[PDB]
Amino acid sequence: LFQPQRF
Amino acid sequence: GCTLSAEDKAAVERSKMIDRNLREDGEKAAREVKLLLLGAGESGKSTIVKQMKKTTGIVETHFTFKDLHFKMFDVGAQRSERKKWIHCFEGVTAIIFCVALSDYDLVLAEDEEMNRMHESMKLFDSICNNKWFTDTSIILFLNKKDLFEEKIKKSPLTICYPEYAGSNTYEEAAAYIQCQFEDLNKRKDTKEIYTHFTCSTDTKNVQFVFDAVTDVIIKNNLKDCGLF
Amino acid sequence: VQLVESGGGLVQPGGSRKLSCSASGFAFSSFGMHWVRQAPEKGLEWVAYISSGSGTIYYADTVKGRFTISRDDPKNTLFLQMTSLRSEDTAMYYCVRSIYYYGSSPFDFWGQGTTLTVSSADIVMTQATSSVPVTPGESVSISCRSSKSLLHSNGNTYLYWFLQRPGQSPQLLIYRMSNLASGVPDRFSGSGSGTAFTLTISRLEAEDVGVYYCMQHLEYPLTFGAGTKLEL
Amino acid sequence: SELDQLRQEAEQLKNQIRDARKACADATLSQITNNIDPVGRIQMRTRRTLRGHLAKIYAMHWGTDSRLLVSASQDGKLIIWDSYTTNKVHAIPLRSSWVMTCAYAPSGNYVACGGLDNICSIYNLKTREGNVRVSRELAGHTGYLSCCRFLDDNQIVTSSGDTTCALWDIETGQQTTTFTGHTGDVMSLSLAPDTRLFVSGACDASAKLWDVREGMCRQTFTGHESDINAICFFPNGNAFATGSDDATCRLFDLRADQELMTYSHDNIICGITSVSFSKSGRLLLAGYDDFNCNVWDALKADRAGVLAGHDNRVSCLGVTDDGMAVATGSWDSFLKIWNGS
Amino acid sequence: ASIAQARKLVEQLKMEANIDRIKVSKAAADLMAYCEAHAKEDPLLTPVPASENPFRE
Amino acid sequence: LTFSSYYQHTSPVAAMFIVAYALIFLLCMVGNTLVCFIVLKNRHMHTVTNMFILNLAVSDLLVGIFCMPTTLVDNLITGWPFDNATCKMSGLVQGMSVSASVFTLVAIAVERFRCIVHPFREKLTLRKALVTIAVIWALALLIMCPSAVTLTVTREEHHFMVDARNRSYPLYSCWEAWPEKGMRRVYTTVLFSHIYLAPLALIVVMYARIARKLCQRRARVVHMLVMVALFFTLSWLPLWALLLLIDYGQLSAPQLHLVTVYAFPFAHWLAFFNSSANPIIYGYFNENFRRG
Repeated sequence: LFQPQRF
Repeated sequence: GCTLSAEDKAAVERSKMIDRNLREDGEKAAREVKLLLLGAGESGKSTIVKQMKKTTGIVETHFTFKDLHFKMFDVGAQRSERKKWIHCFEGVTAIIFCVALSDYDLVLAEDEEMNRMHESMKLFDSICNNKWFTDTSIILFLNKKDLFEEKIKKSPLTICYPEYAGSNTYEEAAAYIQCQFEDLNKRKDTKEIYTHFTCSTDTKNVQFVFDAVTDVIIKNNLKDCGLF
Repeated sequence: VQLVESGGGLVQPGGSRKLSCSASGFAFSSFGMHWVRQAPEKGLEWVAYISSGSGTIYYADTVKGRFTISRDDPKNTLFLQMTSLRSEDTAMYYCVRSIYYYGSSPFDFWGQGTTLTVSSADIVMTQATSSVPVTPGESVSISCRSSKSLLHSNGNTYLYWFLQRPGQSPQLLIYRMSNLASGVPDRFSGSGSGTAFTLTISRLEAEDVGVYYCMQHLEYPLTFGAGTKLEL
Repeated sequence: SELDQLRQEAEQLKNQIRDARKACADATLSQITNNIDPVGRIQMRTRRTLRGHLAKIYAMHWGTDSRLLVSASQDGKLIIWDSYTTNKVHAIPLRSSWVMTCAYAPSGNYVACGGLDNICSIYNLKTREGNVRVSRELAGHTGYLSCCRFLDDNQIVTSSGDTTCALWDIETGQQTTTFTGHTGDVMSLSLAPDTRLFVSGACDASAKLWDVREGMCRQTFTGHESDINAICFFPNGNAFATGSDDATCRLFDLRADQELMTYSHDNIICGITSVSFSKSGRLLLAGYDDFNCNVWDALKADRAGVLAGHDNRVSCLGVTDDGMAVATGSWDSFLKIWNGS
Repeated sequence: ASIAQARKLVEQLKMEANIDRIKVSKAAADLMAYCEAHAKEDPLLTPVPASENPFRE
Repeated sequence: LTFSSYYQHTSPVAAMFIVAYALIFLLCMVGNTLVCFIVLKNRHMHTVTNMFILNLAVSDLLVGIFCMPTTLVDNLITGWPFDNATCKMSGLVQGMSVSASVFTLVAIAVERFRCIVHPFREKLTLRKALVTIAVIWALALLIMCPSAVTLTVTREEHHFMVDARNRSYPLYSCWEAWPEKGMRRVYTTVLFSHIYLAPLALIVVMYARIARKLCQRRARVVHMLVMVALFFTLSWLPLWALLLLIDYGQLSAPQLHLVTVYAFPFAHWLAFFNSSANPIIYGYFNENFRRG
């Protein structure tokens, strides 16, 4: 899983 | 290219120097308080001018008070149409209105039931509700309080204020007439009236003006830039 | 209006001196102040220039670096320091006032000057005649020439006509080749279009004899002419 | 009884004047110029923006050379602009910062000023010292000066708030002539091209044409319902246009001795502050209180252009002598010089 | 007093009355003639080409 | 393939996502378009009080329509469906809008401080000020430029999303802005500096000075200034606290998934509340926009 998107 | 000769370049330099001088003079003028003095002729305006400090026109009195230069303009010597020049004072910091509390009984030379102080409140209403003074606070100077106190013992206040329903003591009479004077303001949201009774020492009634002008300049500073 | 100067004298070569001008009777701080020199029995030569407020400072090519111009506006004084004086610097130094705006008359007033004794470019102005004999009551014409057209794109010609009477400081006769300086008789008139310019003196009499100088004001390396001497 | 019969005589003469005017009135100007072609939409564009004033611009006058102009803006400053290059050739400090009028001498050597101080001040431009200085501070009016204009280097005519006008000799500093007859204070004044007769508008809603030399009111004109704020002469000199607070401009004729035309619109509700004619006399420009100016046809009364470049009341208006540019001054402390294309 | 103002005003009104007036049609014709004759010399009315425009940008 | 689908959870994530983000979006648009209406109808305040408000409004436009829907798209299933082209520009514009909004708030605070505490000092808010707003966006471009180009998506080879839509394709999301070990922490630290310590310190010191030189009704300015400072601090605390914690010390638990699916959209909601609260704080309470 990859949902770290900032800003 | 530059397409400018020596004389044109020097003229441009002269114009730039003139611009600098104008900017400095304008800054100095902005670091100053402007007041407009009004009221009836027999309202002690000369006395209050003396306390603060050849042609029958506008007279300018300048005085300093704790690093606040004051320029006060008395236009009471102008007998022409007021509505044709009052806009020239649209940008004044505050308006000082002087009303004599001892003229509630006295009547003008053209005595046609129009009391002197009735004309005074008509003038105050006209000044307060003027389109050019929507955002100009008014300092209401109530003069001759001691002589009004002396006069109120004999002459009742009901002659020119029939709707009075209070005692004939000076304190209650002054409070009631103060509220009546402030009643004529129809723009309470924008402007506010600072009412002060003239006293013996000039310190108190110049300090009142200083406090009022400080408060109003703070208010315009906080309202011009978008804050508040 | 009055311009007086001080600081001249004898100088050993390689020395230094500070000529000073003490303006009076006018608004000095609003005037751009020049410096002119005149070698003995020779023509004029612009030396330096400082603008009002000390904005732009200009120097002649032959004196650039050695000469430092400055002004004390509060005391209405103008100083010209010189360094490493050479034998070519022996000249009468005049101080000239000049304002610049639309319709102004720059170089209107010249000081009396002080005597100093030491033990490429553009617009070369040539006046072919040098000595003209004259008679009172007659009309005379003086001609001068320029290396490039003096008619700027704004419609103004920048040619000036000065007169130096014998033993007297120069005075402004005509500015911008056509306009008459205030305080002079109306018999003077100027002409010319781009290169050749004429001063027309009608009904000449005494007190008008002496040398006549032409000047340019387009490129700031201002160049005078040899000057024509009207002699009786 | 004597006052009653004098009033009867007065109203009889007024009725006789009205009858004479309606007798000489046969055809309207709009009818007479109905068949002429109308000018297209005037497309003035701002060419120069003179900045530097820090308060409401109250007066502006073009120089005779049509390059130099003088402006007063109630900040203690009298600024002379070179309009071609947008330069300031002079900045004259003012003793009284309540100026309401300005004038540029036709010879170009003197500049007039005046305001609520009841005093007309003359300033010398061409001086040996190089700085503008006061030459003659005229006094004697008992009302604010609303308009001052130059006849020559030694004579002016000043209109003041004491319901009178005065012709002053500069050298002596005395009112060499006084014109009286207006009930209300006068607010504007303009001279004929030959500087022989001059008209003056007042708050009396009447415009009186006076003679400079004889010294009495030659004619009087009515028709406005409010105070007259501005007046201007036709270039011919046989007619003049007045702008008033009733949101209307009116063109009066001298020889006809009556009103000629009325320039008004329903969309226009604010009064007029300044008026000015074009060089040919066909375009009449008027500054309004809605922060823009209107360009009417002097012959057709049809609006021909709008000058919307100001965000405050337009208080000044002047057209150069050669009819090249148009200067507009407003309370936003900015001058705008407009031209066509 | 008021009587002096009264006689002065009636004298002025009589001086107004003794003035001759031309026909309004003639006055309008003169105005039209001047306006048409001074055309093409009015840069405000007829725009001047940019070559002779001194205020061009 | 990695299987998986939009069902991060059945009821809660979908419910809160749709409802709450719809609310913040609608509030943002109504407030921002109302501010735009007032500023376009404005005729007496063409000064800073209009141009800086327009800049804040357009920054609101970007920090809305250019960040909220892409965040929804990224958080729906696993990441960006259409990628390898959009990721770079979308990420840089989101960073652009966030930094631009923060620096616009800082600049308007500086302008108020100068023009109030020093009223007769540099009154000019002229085309020089206009250049200042034209150049704050250039500064944002410069600060986010070093991490802009090197924002490659790489490839999640194990993530070939095929669950129910029959969408055989390589699914991937923007991997990292820096591959040289701790340089990711370095650029995160420089962003932390430029967004949350220099602006924070400047705002708090100038706001305290304004409060001191003001009254020790006229206390409303001090109260609202303190309130807006506290709100700006507390709304942007969750995001960068979360980034700091996730960068320094791994949780090492199923929480490492749970907090990412739950709090990160909640934190984004708190942060995006700035986009809707700035119009109500700045455009309504000034009482000069409310006049018309």
